[PDB]
Amino acid sequence: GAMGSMERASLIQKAKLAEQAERYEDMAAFMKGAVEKGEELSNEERNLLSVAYKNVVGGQRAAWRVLSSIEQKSNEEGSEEKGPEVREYREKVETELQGVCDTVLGLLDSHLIKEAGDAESRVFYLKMKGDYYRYLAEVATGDDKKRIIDSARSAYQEAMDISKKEMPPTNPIRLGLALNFSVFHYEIANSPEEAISLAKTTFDEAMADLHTLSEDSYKDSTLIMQLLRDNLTLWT
Amino acid sequence: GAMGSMERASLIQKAKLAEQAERYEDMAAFMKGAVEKGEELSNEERNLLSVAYKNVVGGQRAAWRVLSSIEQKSNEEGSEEKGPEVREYREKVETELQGVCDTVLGLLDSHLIKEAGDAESRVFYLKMKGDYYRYLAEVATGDDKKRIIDSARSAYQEAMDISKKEMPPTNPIRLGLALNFSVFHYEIANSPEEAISLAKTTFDEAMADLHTLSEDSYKDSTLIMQLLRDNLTLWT
Amino acid sequence: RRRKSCQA
Amino acid sequence: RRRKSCQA
Ligand SMILES: [Cl-]
Ligand SMILES: [Cl-]
Ligand SMILES: [Mg+2]
Ligand SMILES: [Mg+2]
Ligand SMILES: [Mg+2]
Ligand SMILES: [Mg+2]
Repeated sequence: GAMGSMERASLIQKAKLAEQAERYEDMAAFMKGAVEKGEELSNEERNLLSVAYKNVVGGQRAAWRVLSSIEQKSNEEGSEEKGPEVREYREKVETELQGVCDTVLGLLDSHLIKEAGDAESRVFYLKMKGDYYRYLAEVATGDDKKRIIDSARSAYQEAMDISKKEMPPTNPIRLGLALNFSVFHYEIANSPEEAISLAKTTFDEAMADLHTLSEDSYKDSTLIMQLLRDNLTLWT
Repeated sequence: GAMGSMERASLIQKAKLAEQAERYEDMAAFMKGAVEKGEELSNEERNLLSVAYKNVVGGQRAAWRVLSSIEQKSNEEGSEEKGPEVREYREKVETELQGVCDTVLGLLDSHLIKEAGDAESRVFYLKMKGDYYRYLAEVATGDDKKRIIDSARSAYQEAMDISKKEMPPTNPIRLGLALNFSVFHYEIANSPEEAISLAKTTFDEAMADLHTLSEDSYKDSTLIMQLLRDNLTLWT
Repeated sequence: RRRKSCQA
Repeated sequence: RRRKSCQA
C-alpha cells in the first residue's frame, strides 16, 4: 500500500522516530510497511511492531471502556433516554478497534508466523495472535464469540508449549506470554483459578532460575515477575 | 462533508463523549461538522470547538518539537549522515499540523467570525485566529513567515481592543487571550519586554477587580492569573 | 486497580 | 520548564 515506495530501512528508522515522538499510529503504519516487504523481522523489529500496535489498540480499548461504561449506565432503570448516539459512537470506536486487530492478525497470517522458525520469534508472534484475538474477545457479544475466544486460547497454548520446551523460565517473552495468558484465563475465559495457578507457577519457576542470570537479565526478568505478583495480589 | 448527515445536536453530544474518552481527533471532527451546520455556537459549544482542536494541534506540535530537535542535532558538526528520513518525517508531521491549522482558520473565516457580534464570542474567535496563525508561525521558515506573524498579531490585537472595551479585566477569555498574546510576543515576535509588560499589566488589572467577583468567578480568574505569574517567574 | 498485562 | 499558554 502507501508504504510500498519507501525503503525497508527507512520505514524502520521512521518507526523509531515515531516512537520517540509518541506517534504510535504512524509507528504502526511504518512497521506494517516494513512487514509487507516480505523479509523476516529481527528481535528489535518485532519489538517495534508490537510496541506500535499495542499502543494504538491500547488507546482504542481505553476509549471503548469509557464509552461502554457510559452506555451501560444509560441502560440502567431510571436513566433518561438520550437517543442512539452513545451506542453509535461506541460502535464506531469498536469497529475501528476491530479493524486494527484484523490488520495485525493479517500480518501474522501473511506471513510472519509461517516463516518464524526460531523459538523466540515463533512464540512472540503466537503471543501476539493470542493478544489480538483477546482484544477482539473483549468487545465480542455475538455468535462467533466462542470461536474468537478459542482462537486466542489456541494461539496462547501453542506459544506456551513452544516456550516451555525451548526457552528458559526467565525469558522475558515467555514471561510476558504467561502474564497475558493468565489475564486471558481470568477475564476472558472465566477461569480465575487457572489464571492464579498459571501466574504463581510462572513466578515460582522464574524465581528458581534467576541465579543463572547476569545482572541485566535479572533486571529484565524480575520486572515482568513483578507484574505477575501485582496480579496475584489483586486476585487473591 | 462526512458529518453532513448527522444532526447538529448529535454531533455536539458525540463531541462531549469523545472528550470523555480523550478521542480529540474525533471530537474535532464532530465539532467541525457542528460548525458547518451554519448556526452560531453557544458558549459551551465554542469551548468544545477550542478544546478539541487545541488538543489535536497540541499533540502535533509536541511531536514536531521532538522531531525538530532530532533534526537539529543531525545538522551539528560531527553528526553522522543518516539520510533524508528525519527531515522527511518532520515535514510529514509539519504538513499535517499546517493542515489542521488551515482547517481551523477556515472555520473561523467561513463564517464564525463574521457572524459573531457579542464581545465574548468575537474575542474568543479572534483569539483562536491568533493562536492558529501562531502555530503556523512556530514552523514557518520561508518568505510568508512575516505575513503569518502579522496575521497572528492583527487577530490578537483586534481581540485585545474589543476585550479591553467590552469585558472586565477578570474575564477568563480576556485573561487567556492576554496570556497567549504575551507568549506570541515572547517567542514569536522576539519582544520579551512586551511579553513581560503585557503579562504584568494583565495580572495587576485582574487583581484589582477580584473584589467584584463571586467565589466561583474568583476561582476561574485566579487560575489563569497563576499562568501569567508562572510565565513572569520563568521570564524574569 | 487494573490488572497488568504485558505493557511498558 | 515550558512557558504556559491557555491550556487545561
Ligand atoms: Cl458515531
Ligand atoms: Cl515520512
Ligand atoms: Mg525463518
Ligand atoms: Mg533455547
Ligand atoms: Mg450573531
Ligand atoms: Mg461587557
